Formats: sequence, structure tokens, C-alpha cells
Amino acid sequence: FKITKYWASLRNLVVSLMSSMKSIISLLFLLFLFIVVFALLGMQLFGGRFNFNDGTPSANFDTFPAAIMTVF
Amino acid sequence: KGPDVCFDNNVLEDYTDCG
Amino acid sequence: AWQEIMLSCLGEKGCEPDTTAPSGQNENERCGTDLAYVYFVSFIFFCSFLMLNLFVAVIMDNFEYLTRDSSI
Amino acid sequence: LGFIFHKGSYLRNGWNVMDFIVVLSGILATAGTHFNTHVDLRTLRAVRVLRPLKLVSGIPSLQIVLKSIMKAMVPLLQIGLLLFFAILMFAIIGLEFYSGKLHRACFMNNSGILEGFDPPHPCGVQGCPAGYECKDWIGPNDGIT
Amino acid sequence: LEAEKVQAAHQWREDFASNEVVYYNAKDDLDPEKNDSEPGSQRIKPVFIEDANFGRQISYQHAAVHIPTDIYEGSTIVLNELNWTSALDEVFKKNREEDPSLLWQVFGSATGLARYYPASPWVDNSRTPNKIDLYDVRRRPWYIQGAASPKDMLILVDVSGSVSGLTLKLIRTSVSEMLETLSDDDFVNVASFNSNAQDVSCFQHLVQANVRNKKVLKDAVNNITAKGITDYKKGFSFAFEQLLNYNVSRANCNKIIMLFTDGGEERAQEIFNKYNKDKKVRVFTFSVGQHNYDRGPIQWMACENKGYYYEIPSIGAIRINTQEYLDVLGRPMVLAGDKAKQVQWTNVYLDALELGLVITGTLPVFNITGQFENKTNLKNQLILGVMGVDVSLEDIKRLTP
Amino acid sequence: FAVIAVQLFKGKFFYCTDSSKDTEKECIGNYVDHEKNKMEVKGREWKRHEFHYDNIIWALLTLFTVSTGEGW
Ligand SMILES: *[C@@H]1O[C@H](CO)[C@@H](O[C@@H]2O[C@H](CO)[C@@H](O[C@@H]3O[C@H](CO)[C@@H](O)[C@H](O)[C@@H]3O)[C@H](O)[C@H]2NC(C)=O)[C@H](O)[C@H]1NC(C)=O
Ligand SMILES: CC1(C)O[C@@H]2[C@@H](CO[C@@]3(COS(N)(=O)=O)OC(C)(C)O[C@@H]23)O1
Ligand SMILES: CCCCCCCCCCCCCCCC
Ligand SMILES: CCCCCCCCCCCCCCCC
Ligand SMILES: *[C@@H]1O[C@H](CO)[C@@H](O)[C@H](O)[C@H]1NC(C)=O
Ligand SMILES: *[C@@H]1O[C@H](CO)[C@@H](O)[C@H](O)[C@H]1NC(C)=O
Ligand SMILES: *[C@@H]1O[C@H](CO)[C@@H](O)[C@H](O)[C@H]1NC(C)=O
Ligand SMILES: [Ca+2]
Repeated sequence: FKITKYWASLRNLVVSLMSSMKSIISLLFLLFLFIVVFALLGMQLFGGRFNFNDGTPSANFDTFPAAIMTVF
Repeated sequence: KGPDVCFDNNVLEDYTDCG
Repeated sequence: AWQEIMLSCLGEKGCEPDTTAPSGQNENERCGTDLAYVYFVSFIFFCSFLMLNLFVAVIMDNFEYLTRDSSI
Repeated sequence: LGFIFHKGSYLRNGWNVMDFIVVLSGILATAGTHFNTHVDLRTLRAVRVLRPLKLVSGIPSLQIVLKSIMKAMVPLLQIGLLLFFAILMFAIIGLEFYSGKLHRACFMNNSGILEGFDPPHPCGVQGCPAGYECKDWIGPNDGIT
Repeated sequence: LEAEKVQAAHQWREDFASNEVVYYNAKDDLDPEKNDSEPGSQRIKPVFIEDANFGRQISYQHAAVHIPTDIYEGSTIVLNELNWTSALDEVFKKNREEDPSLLWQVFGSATGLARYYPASPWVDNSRTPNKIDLYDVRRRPWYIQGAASPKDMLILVDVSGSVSGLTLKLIRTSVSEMLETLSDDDFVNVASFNSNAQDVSCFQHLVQANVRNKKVLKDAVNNITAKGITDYKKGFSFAFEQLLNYNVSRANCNKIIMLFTDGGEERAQEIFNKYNKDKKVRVFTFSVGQHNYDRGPIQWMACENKGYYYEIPSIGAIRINTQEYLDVLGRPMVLAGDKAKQVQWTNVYLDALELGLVITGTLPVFNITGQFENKTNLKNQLILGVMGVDVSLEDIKRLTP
Repeated sequence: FAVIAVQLFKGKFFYCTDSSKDTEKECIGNYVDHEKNKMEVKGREWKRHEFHYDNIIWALLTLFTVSTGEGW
């Protein structure tokens, strides 16, 4: 892109992203904390209660890596 | 009255095939 | 589930009786087509883009109401 | 610090109240063996799940981002009221028109072992297709929808 | 004797494209449909006569072969068996010509095949919907009865919390089909543990495995429910203590424990030292269910205790893993070479191909590859199968005029 | 991402119609299906899943499907 005229529009975007990075990370981190809180809450409500006579579904709440990925 | 002879517990048996 | 309509429109599918022709009863068991991939990947890109415009074209129409302020 | 009566007291902070609630439930829920949990709470260690949020309480660099985010959503609390109105307006209508009309399904005759489809086929004045009979049924998703 | 000798002189292959195997698959159709044959094998179309001695369509020219519906007719194991079991046909014929009053004579193979001499169509499960051929020779009473010596099981069900749901459906089906592989010479008792062990039924010791006791145990097992923490030590104490109870009638032989669990991280090393120290009791462990709990301890109890480990992850794995435990129990019977070739007669039962009440004489057939050039003997501790020649009760009633 | 997903899931999206067999050598013959609760004898086929990642075109398509959200 350096050889085109669109270089400024994109280098400026990357500059504005790299400057505001302590506030994008500290914000993905809050999304992650609220996902964790909702994952633990779903583990309390539905932990181990998903063992149906059909078979426990893949969208569990039993363990943590499977509660995170159903809150997701 | 049960069967006279039954075979278990041979020492030569090869135990190394559990699974 | 557009992905499964796309997959169930693909080639080599059955075919309707047509009740108007004597031939192509056993043959023409090819009444799908593999252009389904283009037909559904493109529509999903067009409808999702042509709607975005309709959204923005409305938003920017009322941008004075949506940036109204007590000061101004 | 104070507790309540002092102005700059403990609870006058916004995060310290939930910090206190979590530790309160930590004190209480561990008071079960003493009473053999005769109260049958089953409902107090679910406060434990709020403990990750104490990270936000401990790092103000996260609170002053959270407050900014919650600040950008205040204008949305009129789409929500607009949304919940629409949801209500379309629920009233649903109540008028589909209120009890999802309880007959087309089950195979096959008396004894009733069959039905795998996506169950309901009935109405639109009756059963070929050799199926219109029997009772709980609602669509085991009665939820 | 012919089968042992012939198998000892068969060399393994994987090339059956040009060196085919020709045989009559009992579950074929009468219609001359060349689309009924197979890639790796070629099918005989036989000329069937009708006989009153058998009541069916017979053909004394070759022996039919029945291959279970789960087993592919052209895998390498089955094609090797269909090859080396073709001398059995001429031995079958010479047996018949010596005594013309002989009923079915069958080699039931450890690969699942049955090769029975007077070639007849398979009774009712050749080709008709809504009836599925569930026959498998490795489960038939004569096979179970010639492939091992009598047992003393104790089936340790794990009814704890974690087995609720599907795993419990599979556990109760597995235990029903484990009791189904028991004769009247075998003694059984089902015990279940969750933080303390208890009998599932009214029997407090090893009872005989006859029809009535087996029905009581099945009906208790089907009533079982999952709740509470698992305690392997307290459950294995119960199991080992019930196999040391000699005040009761027992088949004082082949003590076994069939642990039907899903998984944990308890190995109970101390209790296997204190109760099974010299390893008289075998321990077979079954890991039932579609789950992800640890299977290390379960796979280890079997090794530590002369056992074997089976995984039953769904219905349709139920039926094979039981007859497999029998596959294991026959090692000592193989090792005592020719003291174990005694013909044994089964209780009266009804023949699979309909002839009514027949007892059946069985004889295990051993694997004899490395002999007089003594070799590694990898799996020379298993049996090839069981020979069995039927006798009709009407035939005995004619000797008692 | 499509190249990474091909490196990561190439040839691994295969399954036998009989859950017990797990290779193309074993997945041949007929098998009794109990799970339909009808216990009917079906044939074993070795299949791919319909959206796989075994070629960068297939990776791109099944990642576009993830992007639109459907059936991820
Ligand atoms: C009776 O026991 C003998 C050995 O004690 C069994 O014969 C051996 O069986 C194995 C497989 O079951 C063969 O191994 C295979 O060999 C081929 C060719 O070498 C190789 O390509 C495979 O990867 C595999 O290693 C073995 O060759 C065969 N023969 C010998 C001499 O070891 C025999 O199968 C047993 N009888 C029955 C009915 O099972
Ligand atoms: C209204 C708008 C666009 O969103 C607010 C607020 C202030 O800036 C934000 C934007 O996020 S970021 N990390 O790209 O600076 O950063 C934070 C501090 C997260 O708040 C963001 O600007
Ligand atoms: C000095 C860097 C110049 C880069 C020129 C091209 C930039 C294109 C935009 C990059 C956006 C990155 C987003 C990554 C995903 C979070
Ligand atoms: C005075 C500044 C703080 C404002 C009040 C406290 C807000 C944070 C505590 C509540 C956070 C949500 C708890 C419920 C579960 C997500
Ligand atoms: C095994 O197959 C080969 C090839 O057809 C054949 O020559 C041989 O006789 C077969 N073995 C027996 C015991 O029939
Ligand atoms: C066995 O089933 C009956 C029938 O419901 C039940 O009442 C009983 O509790 C079950 N057995 C035990 C030991 O609970
Ligand atoms: C068995 O018999 C012995 C001798 O009478 C007796 O001491 C014991 O209590 C009986 N029961 C068991 C379980 O050993
Ligand atoms: Ca458990």
C-alpha cells in the first residue's frame, strides 16, 4: 500500500489503534471478566444438570472451558 | 454338584494384554 | 440456516416429476447445481451490504436529531 | 473508614457495597455445618461468582473504562423501552391468535407406540397428511415455544 | 483335531483378489443374482433339497457360513477364516457319512463366524425387514460353555452421581447383557457402590445364575438410581469380601469382578494389596458412557489384577465387550493343553435353526502355530473357537423305548 | 486464518457413519443402528463433515459461514 495514495488512510488507522491500546486491552478484559462471571453463574445454575437421558450436549456448563464456550 | 475340573490361575499365563 | 439450504440445493439432487413430459424420468437426477455456493455466498454479501447502506442512509439522514444537544 | 453514617464511609463507595455483600455471603455460606444447612439454602454460594468483579474494584484503571462504556449505553434506555413495547405489542396479538392452537400433532396411528415426525407436524383444520391421526401434544420445544 | 492341524498350517494373507475364497453365505437369497457376491470372495449357489430329519432345506455338499450383521464379510480376518475353515467341510462330510443320524455340526469361530455343516438358509434373518439378525455365535450357550470354565462373577455397578443420564442407561443394559452370558454352573451377584456398597437385590451372597435368579438380578439392576459420591475402596471391599464367602454354594473357580464405572482418579492400590495379594481374583473394568473423566485408574486395575479393560461408549458396543471377557478367561484353559479337551454337554435349549430341544456337545479348538519349533506365541493363548455337534432330545427318546 | 485452519484441521474432518469404527479401512460393511430407537441395519459410510477445512477454498467457505454466524 505504500506505493498507492491509500497509505495515509491506513497508517493513520494503525497509529490510532496502537496509541489506544491500553484502552482496547483494558476493555476486551472487561468483556472477558463479564463472560467469566456469566460462565460461573451458569455453572452454578446448570452445572451437571445437563446430563439428559439422550446424552449431555456439547453446550454444557459442567466444566469451565465448556461454560466459557457456551456463554460465548 | 458342580463340574469336576476347571482351569484358572496358570503361572505361564501372559498378563500383558490389558487394553 | 442458510448454509444448509445452500448445501441442499447443490448438484445431483432429485427432481420433480414435471407431469408434462415422457422422457427424463430416471435421468436428469441432476436437478441441483453447484452454483449454489455462488448464489448464497453472494446474496449474503449483497443483502448484508445493501442493508447496511439503507441503515446508514437513514442514520445520516437524522444525524441532527441523533447529535442533538441541550447546548446547541 | 466509616460504615454508613460517616459521609466518606465504607458503603458510600459504590464498589465496596458489593465487596461487602460478597464477603457477607462468604461468612454466611460457611456457617452451614454449624446448623447442618437445615435452612437448605442452595442459594448463597451463587454470590461467590461475583468475586471476579472484585478485580474491577481493585484496579481503578478498569473502573474508569467500565464507567465510560456504561455511559455510552444510557441513550439506549429508550430503544429498550421501544423494544419492550414492540415485544409486548406482538405478544398481545400472539395471545389473541395462537393462544391454544399448538397442541395437536400428527402422530402415526400405530396405536400404543405413537410415532410422529422428528420435526413434529402440528394439526389444525389443516389435518394430518396420509395415514397419521391428530393426537394431543405438548408444545413445540417440549412445550416452551 | 483337523481344525487345529489345518489352522497351524495356514499362512497369513491380504491378497484375496486373485486367490479368492469360495463359500456359501447362509444369509443370501435364492434368486440367481450375481450382485449377491462380494469383492474379496465368491459365493456358492447351492442346490437345496428338503429333509424331514432337519425339517428345512439341506444340502450335504458344503457347510454354510453365518457372519454376524455387524461383521464385514470381506475383512482380512474373516477371509482368512473362510479360507482355513474349508477343510472342515470334508471332515464334516466324513463325519456324516460315518453316522447318518447326525444333526448340525458347527465350528463357531472367535472371529464371529459360524460354519455349520448341513448347509441350510439362515432361519428367519436372511432378508426381511423389522427382524434383524442379532445372532452371534460367540454368545450362544454352547460357545460360552466350551470357551471357559465356570465363573464366580461379582458385578460392581458404579451408581454414583456422575453416571446419571445416559451412562446409567448403558450400565443397566450392559449388566443385563453380562448376566445374559451366564450358565447354570456360574454364580453371580450384583453389587453397587456410592460412598458405601450394597447389594442391588435381595441376594446377599453369590447365587446361582439360573433363569429365576438372573431375572431377579436384572429386575433389581433396572431399578437402580444414581446419587452420591463414589468410593472405590468401600465398593471393592464389598466385592472382595463377597468372593471370600465360602459358606454358600459356589463354583469354586474363576473368581471375577466386573467393575462397571465411568472413570475417576482412584486406583485403590492398598485394597488390591490387602485383598487380592497373590492375584487369585481377576478384575475386569468397563468404562461406560460418552464422557471425558480419567480412565487411567480403570485401565490400571485390569493390568494390576490379571484383567482386561473394555470401553462401552454406546449401545452397539454393549454386545461385544462381554463375550470379550470370555475371550480373556480362556487363557488357563488353553495353557493346560490336552487336559482341557473334554467334551461337555449343554443344558437343553432350543436350536437356533429350528429343531426343538437339543443338547450340544462342545470342544474348544486351540491355536497351534508355534509347536516343535517353539516361538514367541503372541496370541497362542486364545482359542480359535468351539466345535459343537448337536444331539436332539427326540434322538435320546428313541433309545428309551 | 484460512491457511492456519487448513494446517490445523486438514483431513481431520472425517467420520464413519458407525461411531465405533474410526478409519476408512474399518468403515466398510453394514451395522445395526440402535440410536434411531428403531434398531435398523444401515450401511457404514466414511464421510466428511459438510463444512470442512481441507483446501484453502473450503477453509474460506467454512470461515465465511462462521463470520455470518450461522451454524458455527
Ligand atoms: C494363531 O496364532 C498365530 C500366531 O501365534 C496367528 O497368526 C498371526 O496372526 C497375526 C495377526 O492376527 C499376523 O500378523 C500380521 O501379519 C502380517 C504379515 O506378516 C502383517 O502384515 C500384519 O501387519 C500383522 O503383523 C501374523 O502374520 C500371523 N502369523 C504369524 C506366524 O505370526 C493366528 O492369527 C492365530 N489364529 C487365529 C485364528 O487368530
Ligand atoms: C465514545 C467513544 C467513541 O467510546 C469511548 C469513548 C472514549 O474512547 C473510548 C473508545 O475506545 S478506544 N480504546 O478505541 O479509545 O475509549 C474508551 C476509554 C474505552 O472509551 C471509549 O469514545
Ligand atoms: C505502520 C503500519 C502500516 C500498516 C498498513 C496497513 C494497515 C491495515 C489495517 C490494519 C488493521 C489491523 C487490525 C487487526 C485485527 C484486530
Ligand atoms: C459510584 C460508582 C460506582 C457505581 C455503583 C457500582 C457499580 C458496580 C457494581 C454493580 C455491578 C453489576 C453487578 C451485577 C451483576 C453483573
Ligand atoms: C487357503 O487359500 C489358498 C488360496 O486359494 C488355497 O490354496 C488353500 O487351500 C486355502 N486353505 C485351505 C485350508 O483350504
Ligand atoms: C424399586 O422400584 C420400586 C418401584 O417404584 C421403588 O418403589 C423402589 O424404591 C425401588 N427400590 C429401591 C431399593 O428403592
Ligand atoms: C460362615 O461360617 C462361619 C463358620 O460357622 C461363621 O463363623 C461365619 O460367620 C459365616 N459367615 C461368613 C460370612 O463367613
Ligand atoms: Ca462418580
